[PDB]
Amino acid sequence: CPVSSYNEWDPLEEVIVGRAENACVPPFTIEVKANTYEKYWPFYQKQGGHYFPKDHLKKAVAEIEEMCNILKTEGVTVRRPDPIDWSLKYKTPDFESTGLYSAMPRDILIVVGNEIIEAPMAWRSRFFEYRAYRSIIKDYFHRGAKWTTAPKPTMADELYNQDYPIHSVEDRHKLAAQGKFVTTEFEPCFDAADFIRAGRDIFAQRSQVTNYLGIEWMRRHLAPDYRVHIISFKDPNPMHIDATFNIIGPGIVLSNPDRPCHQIDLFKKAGWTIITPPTPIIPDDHPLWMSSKWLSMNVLMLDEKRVMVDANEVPIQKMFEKLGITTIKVNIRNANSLGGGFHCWTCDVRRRGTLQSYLD
Amino acid sequence: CPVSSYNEWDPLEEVIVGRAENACVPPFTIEVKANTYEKYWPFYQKQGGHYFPKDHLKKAVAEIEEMCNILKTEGVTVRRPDPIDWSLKYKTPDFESTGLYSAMPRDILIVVGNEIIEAPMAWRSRFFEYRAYRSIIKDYFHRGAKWTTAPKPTMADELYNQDYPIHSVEDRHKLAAQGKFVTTEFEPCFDAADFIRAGRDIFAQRSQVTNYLGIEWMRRHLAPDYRVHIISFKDPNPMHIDATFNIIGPGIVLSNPDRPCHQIDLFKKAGWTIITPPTPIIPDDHPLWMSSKWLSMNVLMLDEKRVMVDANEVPIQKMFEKLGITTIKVNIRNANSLGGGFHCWTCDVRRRGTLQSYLD
Repeated sequence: CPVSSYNEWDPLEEVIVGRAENACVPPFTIEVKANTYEKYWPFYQKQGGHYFPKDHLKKAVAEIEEMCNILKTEGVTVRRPDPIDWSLKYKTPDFESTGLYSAMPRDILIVVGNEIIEAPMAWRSRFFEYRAYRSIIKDYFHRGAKWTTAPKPTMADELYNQDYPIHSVEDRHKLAAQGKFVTTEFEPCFDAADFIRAGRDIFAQRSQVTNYLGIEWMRRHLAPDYRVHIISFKDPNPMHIDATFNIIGPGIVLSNPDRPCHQIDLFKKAGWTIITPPTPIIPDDHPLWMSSKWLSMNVLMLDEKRVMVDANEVPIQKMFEKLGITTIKVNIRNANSLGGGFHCWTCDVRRRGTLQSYLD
Repeated sequence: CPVSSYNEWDPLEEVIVGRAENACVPPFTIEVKANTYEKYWPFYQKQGGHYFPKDHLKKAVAEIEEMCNILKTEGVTVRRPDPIDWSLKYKTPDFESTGLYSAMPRDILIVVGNEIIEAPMAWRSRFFEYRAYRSIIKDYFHRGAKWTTAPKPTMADELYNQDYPIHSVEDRHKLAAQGKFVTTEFEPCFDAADFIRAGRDIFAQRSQVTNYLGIEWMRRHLAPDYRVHIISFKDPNPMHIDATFNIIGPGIVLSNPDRPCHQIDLFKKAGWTIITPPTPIIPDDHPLWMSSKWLSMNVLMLDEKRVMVDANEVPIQKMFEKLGITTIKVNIRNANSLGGGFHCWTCDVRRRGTLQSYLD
């Protein structure tokens, strides 16, 4: 029973940590454009199909190796995906593309109980990303874990709004207000990182890569043991929920001040403690090709009282400390450029604990 | 400027490939015993001074001829040592002995920049092994290359620990732990294969045939342009570093799972990718008179994306392929018996590239 995790905070025992090796800039297609900050469009336009800066990747490798050493020191068993060249171009009957990377296990794998679930993904450059984790998953399967792969999409043109106003306009907010994004409801699609666990209740957000059909698939597949709730936030470019609403303990959540939850009162009524972290201090000149500065709150809980947090983000370190939570500081400044913090770079496989309800 | 090579992976242009002709079983002296697996001691005891099985040598000749054809096909210029009868007994004022062979250019020649260096060797049966390569070296010299011969040892009794517990005991590990082997620090000695190149940094291991004095000689001779680092591994019978820690690209290394490096964190901190190859599939009944089954990882890089690998070792072929490295499969099963794989059987003379640092 190697696999067993019901939430984001029980005592961590086993985890999968991604790899920065051979990461490739994804081709600049509509869904990629819908996520890139204008600032990087020229980079994507010129670099697509090529590896991310090798000098930069090398620093990310060292940072993640250190993070793994600390995890082992903290008593956690660490697994790593297989090294793969992400530059290989593949062709399905629906499209052609080069790959991205396997840096973010959280984007593709979610563990609910004793079941490991492979998300379908929504990006053409991430269609074959599961290939890096199969050696690990088959081992868990042989050892008794349940293994599920959500329906892999065709990712044909119909899945995308080829005429999305990506070009800056921000009324994406209105569309967002309507639940209207770059991905249509043509077929189910989702990144696992758009789901966050709190025992019997899982919270999901409809985002640029996770559609209602995808959420309904998760809901139908997990019922009746788990309830999947849809929540929304003031956010014109969502992709993943863990740098917006990160649950760090039973009834305790970190809520991004810039992305307030429309259903916050549901949690206040449940007697939950909503904490708004201080702002990130990461330099504006440091390249964050895939996300926002909010990776600072993308922490990983080793247990209720131990949090792995970024070495450079002192203000948020202080916050945890005043709360009596021990801070394990690790520097992943360069790994951040690939699009993730601690929660994104990992996938908790086994946390010591039981299935409970925290919403009463 | 025929000679010019700074690492193990730049685009290969010229190479020297050894010969299996007239190879002789070396006399069974202490340094030979310290390298032979118990299984072969009777062979060495009865065959010493005689040619290796002629029927076996003939298959090795054919395999290496084919390997040379493929090298030419791959655009590489191939040079071969002069044919010599290795059975001739010679006598220095310090000892008497018959020779071995000139099958392994990597054991005696190392190219650093535009300089070709002849290692001193540490085996009495390899004292005059340089004679097979002089026609080639003089030609390069006439053409402008630098030529260096490290101090040839007397190889008197004082160079050897005549009371080394070779007879199986494995605490050779403790001695090994102390940097204590069959060769003393009486005078400098080394095989060039105990050094592996990565531009401005060269890594060396103190082994059964390479002593600290020998390493210090290389360090002093190459400074200040090159830095020679000493690294060690969990290995009770080292002789050569290329079937233990084979560097295959800038910041990429193949590390033998059975012989972990004590200084691995130095490389993880440099952001290097450490790959552990799958186990060899070579039959236990096939005679490997001079080494271990690990010849499988003793690959030769034609360039960063092309590797010459053994035809029979499918698992490691697959590994390179998932990494996007094209595999050039050649069968050298019988040549393996002489003690080497592709890296050992060759000496890269010219690789298209410049002197760089890869350790930052």
